[PDB]
Amino acid sequence: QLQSAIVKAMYAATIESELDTQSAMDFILGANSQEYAAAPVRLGGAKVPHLMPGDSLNLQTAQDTDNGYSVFEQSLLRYIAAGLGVSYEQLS
Amino acid sequence: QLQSAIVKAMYAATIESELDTQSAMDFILGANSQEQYAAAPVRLGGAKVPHLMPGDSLNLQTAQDTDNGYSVFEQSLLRYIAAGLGVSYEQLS
Amino acid sequence: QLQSAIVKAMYAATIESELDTQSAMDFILGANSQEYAA
Amino acid sequence: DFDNLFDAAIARADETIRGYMGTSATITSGEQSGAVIRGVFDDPENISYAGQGVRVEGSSPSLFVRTDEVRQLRRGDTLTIGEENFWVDRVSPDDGGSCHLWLGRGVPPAVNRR
Amino acid sequence: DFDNLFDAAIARADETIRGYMGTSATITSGEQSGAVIRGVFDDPENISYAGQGVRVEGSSPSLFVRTDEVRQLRRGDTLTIGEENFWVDRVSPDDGGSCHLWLGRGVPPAVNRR
Amino acid sequence: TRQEELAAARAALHDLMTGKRVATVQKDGRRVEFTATSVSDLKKYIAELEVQTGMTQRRRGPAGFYV
Amino acid sequence: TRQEELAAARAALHDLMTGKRVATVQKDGRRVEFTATSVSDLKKYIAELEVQTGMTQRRRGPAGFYV
Amino acid sequence: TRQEELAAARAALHDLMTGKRVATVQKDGRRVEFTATSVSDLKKYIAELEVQTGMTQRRRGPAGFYV
Amino acid sequence: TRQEELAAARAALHDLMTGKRVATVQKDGRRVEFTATSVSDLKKYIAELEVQTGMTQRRRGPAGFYV
Amino acid sequence: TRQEELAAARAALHDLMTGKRVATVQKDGRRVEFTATSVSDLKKYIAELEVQTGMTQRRRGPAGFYV
Amino acid sequence: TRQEELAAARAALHDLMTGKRVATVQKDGRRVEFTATSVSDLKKYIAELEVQTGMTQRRRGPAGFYV
Amino acid sequence: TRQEELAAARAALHDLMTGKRVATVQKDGRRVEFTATSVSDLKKYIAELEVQTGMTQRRRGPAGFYV
Amino acid sequence: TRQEELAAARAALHDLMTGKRVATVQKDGRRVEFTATSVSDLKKYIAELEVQTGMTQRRRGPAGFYV
Amino acid sequence: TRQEELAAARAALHDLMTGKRVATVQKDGRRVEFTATSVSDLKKYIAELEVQTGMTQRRRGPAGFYV
Amino acid sequence: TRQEELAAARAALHDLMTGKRVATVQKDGRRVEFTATSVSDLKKYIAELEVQTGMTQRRRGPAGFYV
Amino acid sequence: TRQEELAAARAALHDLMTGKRVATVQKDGRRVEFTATSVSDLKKYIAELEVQTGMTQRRRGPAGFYV
Amino acid sequence: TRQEELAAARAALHDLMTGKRVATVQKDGRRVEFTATSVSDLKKYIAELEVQTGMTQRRRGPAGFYV
Repeated sequence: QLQSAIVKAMYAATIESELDTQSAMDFILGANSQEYAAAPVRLGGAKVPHLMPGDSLNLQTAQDTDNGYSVFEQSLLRYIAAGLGVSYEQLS
Repeated sequence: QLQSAIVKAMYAATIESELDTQSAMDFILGANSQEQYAAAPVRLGGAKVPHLMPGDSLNLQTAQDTDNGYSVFEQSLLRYIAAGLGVSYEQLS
Repeated sequence: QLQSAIVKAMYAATIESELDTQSAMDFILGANSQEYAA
Repeated sequence: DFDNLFDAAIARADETIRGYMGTSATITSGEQSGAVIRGVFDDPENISYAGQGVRVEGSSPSLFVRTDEVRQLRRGDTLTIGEENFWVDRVSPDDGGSCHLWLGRGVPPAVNRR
Repeated sequence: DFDNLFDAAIARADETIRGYMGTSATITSGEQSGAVIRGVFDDPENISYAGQGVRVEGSSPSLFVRTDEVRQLRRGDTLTIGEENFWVDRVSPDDGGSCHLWLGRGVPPAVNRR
Repeated sequence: TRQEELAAARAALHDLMTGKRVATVQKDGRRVEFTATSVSDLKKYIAELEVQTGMTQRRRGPAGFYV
Repeated sequence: TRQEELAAARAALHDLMTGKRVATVQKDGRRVEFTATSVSDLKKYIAELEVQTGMTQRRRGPAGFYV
Repeated sequence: TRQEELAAARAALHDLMTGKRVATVQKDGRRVEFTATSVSDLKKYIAELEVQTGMTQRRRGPAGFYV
Repeated sequence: TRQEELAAARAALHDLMTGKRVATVQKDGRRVEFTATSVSDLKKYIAELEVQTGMTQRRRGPAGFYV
Repeated sequence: TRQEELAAARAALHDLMTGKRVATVQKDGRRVEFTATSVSDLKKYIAELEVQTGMTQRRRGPAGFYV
Repeated sequence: TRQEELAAARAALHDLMTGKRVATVQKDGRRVEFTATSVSDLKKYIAELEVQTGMTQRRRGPAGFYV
Repeated sequence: TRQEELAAARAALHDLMTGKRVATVQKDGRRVEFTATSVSDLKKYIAELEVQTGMTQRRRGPAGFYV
Repeated sequence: TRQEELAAARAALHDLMTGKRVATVQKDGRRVEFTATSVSDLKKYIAELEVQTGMTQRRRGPAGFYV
Repeated sequence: TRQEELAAARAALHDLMTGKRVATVQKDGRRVEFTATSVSDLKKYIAELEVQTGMTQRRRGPAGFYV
Repeated sequence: TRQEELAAARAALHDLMTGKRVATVQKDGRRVEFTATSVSDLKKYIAELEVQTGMTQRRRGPAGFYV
Repeated sequence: TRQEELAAARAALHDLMTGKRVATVQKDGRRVEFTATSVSDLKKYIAELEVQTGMTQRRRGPAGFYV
Repeated sequence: TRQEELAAARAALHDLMTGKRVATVQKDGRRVEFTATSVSDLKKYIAELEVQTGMTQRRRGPAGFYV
């Protein structure tokens, strides 16, 4: 679950464009191509890009990282504490 | 998660047009009037309403909840961690 | 987040019309064209 | 120019078809002398029997040039389709934007006018 | 290759129909001698009556050959459609990408030219 | 030559609008059929190509608000 | 030449409405057909170049309110 | 050999828009038919191979924001 | 010329209504076809163009409500 | 001349309903076809110009409610 | 004369149901194609045109519930 | 004449289902087609006139429920 | 020989784009029609076939983010 | 005349199923068209007309459960 | 007579699958076309008419579970 | 004989895939059109009749999971 | 004998892609057409019998993740 949350959070946006990816990131995600590692981008203020028809920037909505996993944990360590004989609140 | 929150809120809106970027951002957002690339900044004045012709559209991303759920997952992980370290959960967190 | 909030709240509404923009705001958003800045 | 609103369309169509299917042609002799035109060439087959049996296979070439260039072509002068040498025999009247050009082959036969 | 924009398409179509509809004709005699062409052959049926009743029913074969490989074919030489022996009678003029080969049957009759 | 095909496209819009956009023309034996486009995309093409031309103002920058 | 543009557009609208817009003609050897435009686009076209030309006011601004 | 490619594609766009893109031709036996592309994809192709070639800036980066 | 044109439009609407809106007419070799509109668009055209002329009203300012 | 208009429209409705609305008629070398209106709009037209004329009531106003 | 077209429309309904509603009749050189209507509209036509006629009871005023 | 009407409708249903509902006939210059009705409408019509006629019960009313 | 059909398909894409993709060609009873494909599929074909061949870099691995 | 009617219907179902349901049949000048029905409706016709006739049981009264 | 029914239906299925189901056949002046059924309905026909035969089982009851 | 139509259907699938699935064949005066299926259902038929044939393993029982 | 099947299918894909897949041929009485398959199924077929054959790896399995 930890790794899945990491992965789902480590993919925020997607760019789709006809033209080259370097120029696509230049014209959409700011880019610093004036200066492999693809291209880094400064984290400045809010940026609104202009895109020609056929391109799109999609913000991935991801998914809740704890969709009931906490309650499942509650039940599981309840069973564990039953097994070991110590109180559940002490163990968890 | 913090970087994802950074960049999900970074791109507030997008503009859809077949014109030049300078002209499109001038006619839809504004500014220009340069004294003498980096595109163009926009003055954050009052509320402004633009005008469009068919083929153009300004759409602002709703993004997603920054903490869609993170605090409870981190809560459980920190509970486990405090159990490991032998310190009370509340003291550690 | 502050910049995104101000930007998102700063655009309010939009209008679309193939008609001339000056007359478009004249005939929709009240305007004062009868009496650069727009 | 055409006071019809339809001959403009037919002229555009004639230009398009001549450009899309036609071939170049270099007229020689006549008042035009060295000049180049474009027309859709074709060569239908035709047979005749001059008696109990005489098979004379031949062709009846056509070019379909536009009428503006074909003016003052008369009939004596000749023409080359690339390498092949034909000679105009009959010129069809204007059909609205062009006219078929009837071609012979080889040297035109004499003049026999007077 | 051609000032055509169209004859290229008709040549591609000609190759397509030859491949999809045709037979591997093999030629003997003539300047071409041993050679192979892909020509679509048909045998329409024709009957003459002559006198009172002298029905001489026969066929008039054709091949629809491409002009480039069949130049200087002449007329006196023979041909073989697989296991059957024919002989060309006349060659139609090129329509743009090919021509119809008119075929006889059996030995060509003499030459009778001098 | 932006003026030339600008005027050409404007005239094309006009005569397509009323009645004169010829679709197919056929004299006996010789026929052609020019393709046809919608009017909306033609209008967008006209707009973008005139704004690209150095012709006069046709757009304004959003709209301010004041009390 | 905007005024006669308006006049021709109004005409073509009138002929299209009743019966008098011709889609095609045929003359036993010569036929033509014109692309037919929808009525809605023609009405927007006429309205746009009607408001764009120098003819008088037709539509005013937004409606106020008072008690 | 992209510049003349740009010129040819732009010209084809222009003929398509006004009246001059031919779909079929025919002369009493010899006829050809051309597949007709739409307008949207053709403008996308124009933009793509225009930015790809040595053509200068046409679209810049995202818009900044300041108070 | 608006009154008689309105009368002609009304007559055309009735003619389309019953049976008489001719679509295509053909003789030996000679034929034409007139483009056909819907009935709703012609109806609203009759409506607001009759409204725009000075003939007697058919609309009233919303409605009141009293106890 | 509204009454004969009502009569003609009601007739045309009746012929359209059963079998007697001719979409097209063709003698050798001379054919015509009329645009076929639907039936729902025909009934709406019937009702509209039926109530508009001076003939008697056909529909009344809302409906009361009492205990 | 309500009985007349009542019977005519009922007979036409049955005729269209079984096999016999002619839509196109063609002698050599003389073709006539009548228009066609969906069955539901004809059934309605029957319904209201007979209820308007002084035909017998065929409807009832809702339905009461009692214990 | 309900009984033979029902008989004819049942027969027409039978021919429609298997193979014997003729859409059109043509004798070298003498052609005629009939409008085709969907099977659903035909069964609705046959059921309606079947229960309308005086023949016996086919469908009964609701359904009881006893423990 | 990947560069060969890479160039061939690029030329085919351009040829379809402007005007020249022949669909059907006919001459005096010798007619051949070629099937046509949408431009999008041809574009994707160009894409991954030029990726498969040793053609230069045109894609980068996502994009980093840094303050 | 019911059992053999069912037999004919079943034969027609199989006939349409394999390949042999004739749609149209044409001789020189003489041709007729038989309308076609979807297989589903023919199947339902077979099913409930078989149920209606005295053919043996093929339906069971729901289904009960027991531990 | 259902085993040969199985054989005929399966052979028709195979023929339609590969290439060998004839939609229509035309000798000079004599042509007939057959209504073409789909694939899915034919497979349901196959299944329904093979289960009703005495040939061995092909499908079995529901599957249970056990730890 | 399952291998026989297995091979036949596989060959037919490949044949249709490349270019050579004949749809209609017409000599002068003698034409015939074979009905055409989709490709998906052909694949399902291939798979089902292959597994029914005692051909080797191609499907495995789900998939286990071990830490 | 899958390798040449791969080669033929890949070829046919190429000809369909650029310009050279034939749908109809005709020789003034000797004509024949082939069914056309969509490009998506072509690439699916290519991929399926490409991975199934003995040629090398083209696609690997999942994707690991590490810090």
